[PDB]
Amino acid sequence: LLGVGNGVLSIETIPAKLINHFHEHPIHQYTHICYEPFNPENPWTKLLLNALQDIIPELDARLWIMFYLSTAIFRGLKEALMLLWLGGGCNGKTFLMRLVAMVLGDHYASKLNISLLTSYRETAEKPNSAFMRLKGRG
Amino acid sequence: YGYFEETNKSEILNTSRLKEMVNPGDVTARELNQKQESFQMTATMVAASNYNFIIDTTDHGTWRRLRHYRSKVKFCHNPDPNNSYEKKEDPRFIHEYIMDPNCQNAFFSILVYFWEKLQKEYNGQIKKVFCPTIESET
DNA sequence: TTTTTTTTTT
Ligand SMILES: Nc1ncnc2c1ncn2[C@@H]1O[C@H](COP(=O)(O)OP(=O)(O)NP(=O)(O)O)[C@@H](O)[C@H]1O
Repeated sequence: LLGVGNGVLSIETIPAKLINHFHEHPIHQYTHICYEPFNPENPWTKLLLNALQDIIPELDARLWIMFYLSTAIFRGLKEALMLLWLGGGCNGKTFLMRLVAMVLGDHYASKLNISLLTSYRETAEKPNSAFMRLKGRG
Repeated sequence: YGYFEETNKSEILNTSRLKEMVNPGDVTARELNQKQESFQMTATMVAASNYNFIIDTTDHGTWRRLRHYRSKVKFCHNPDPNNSYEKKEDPRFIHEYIMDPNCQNAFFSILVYFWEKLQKEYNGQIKKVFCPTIESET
């Protein structure tokens, strides 16, 4: 169950359903994005699809990247995978990565500090709010 | 707006912080007795020094962000008439003409006029400004 | 309030 701007989105069964009516699901966190059914004829959808095609040339690579990023919607246990993306610079890396976090909102997505991944763990017990950002986020 | 001064001899420029402070994207930090939070990075950066920074990287992601300019004129006492790039200094400029409200608001008006000029000439894109000197020096 | 954090130490 995923909270959206115009109700709550249920992805338990395909196709996904939007709950615009009264319900008793205990849901508090949400994103400001208003969910709409996928439509390839929407001008913004066309623009985004063309941008995705431009950023990632290979078809198989594009499909795998879109499949991996789509798992961000689900907030439960998932495959032990991480994606490492290398680029010379000014090649659209941060555009797509930040757009995913923008559309998920702060309650479900967050930028993480690089020192959280390439530095030694703090000695014994010390408070670590950077690691605490990982709670409840997809 | 944010500016840096007080640079030591031959300091090494941390390019990891460079990619993080000049970037149209979110950044993550923490204040005393406060939790983690993220905010958009929106500051114009200027650095002043008497020594060249040491840059130890050559990736396009770094050098696409940097611009370098060298000062030609010098302000002192008894300027050499044979040096066009040497001038008589006026202490008031820093002792008085930086604290007077009138010159401050005149400079603010100049900045607003130049912003309007940039908007109406290049659609707000600073990259489109033609300047051989900055490009050559960089 | 009061404590923990920060500070301080590693
Ligand atoms: N599909 C696209 N078509 C055209 N321009 C694009 C497209 N996607 C992104 N850009 C632009 O390309 C530039 C680079 O985007 P950005 O995501 O910030 O770079 P990056 O690959 O993360 N680079 P860097 O962080 O500097 O190593 C920006 O000016 C974007 O607006």
